[PDB]
Amino acid sequence: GPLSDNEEFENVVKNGH
Amino acid sequence: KSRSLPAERNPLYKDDTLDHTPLIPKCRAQVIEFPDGPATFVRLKCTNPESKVPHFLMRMAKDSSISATSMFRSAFPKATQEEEDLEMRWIRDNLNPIEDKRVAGLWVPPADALALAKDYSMTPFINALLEASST
Repeated sequence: GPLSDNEEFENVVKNGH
Repeated sequence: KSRSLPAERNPLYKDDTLDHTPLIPKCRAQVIEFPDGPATFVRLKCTNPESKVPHFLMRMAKDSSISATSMFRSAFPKATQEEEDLEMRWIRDNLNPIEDKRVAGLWVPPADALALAKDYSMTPFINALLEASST
């Protein structure tokens, strides 16, 4: 559920998008 | 100063005076592994009610540094890149961003973020993000 947004959060943190 | 904020703001932030407490349960903690090791973040998902589009407010667990550019993009969905660069430049010259090789964007200490939250009408959301538990 909340795992759906794990990847995009981590990519925003590390690369800004 | 060298500043002019975008004109259209996320309707989510119409009222800066609301109590933040009901928002705290909606934060999530997430661990991200970096070359030098793992670090924990607290994130709050903010869906603009009219474009249905979600952004993350994000906070570092260890020192509560908050991504100012994530705040900006959630507050001003129709901002140009020149508007963003203008304001991030402003944050540099008037606040005290942190420097961190591992994370993209401009991050600032808690008190700076709450100063921005007043400007962006996001005070309930930053308060909830800062008061949320990392565990």
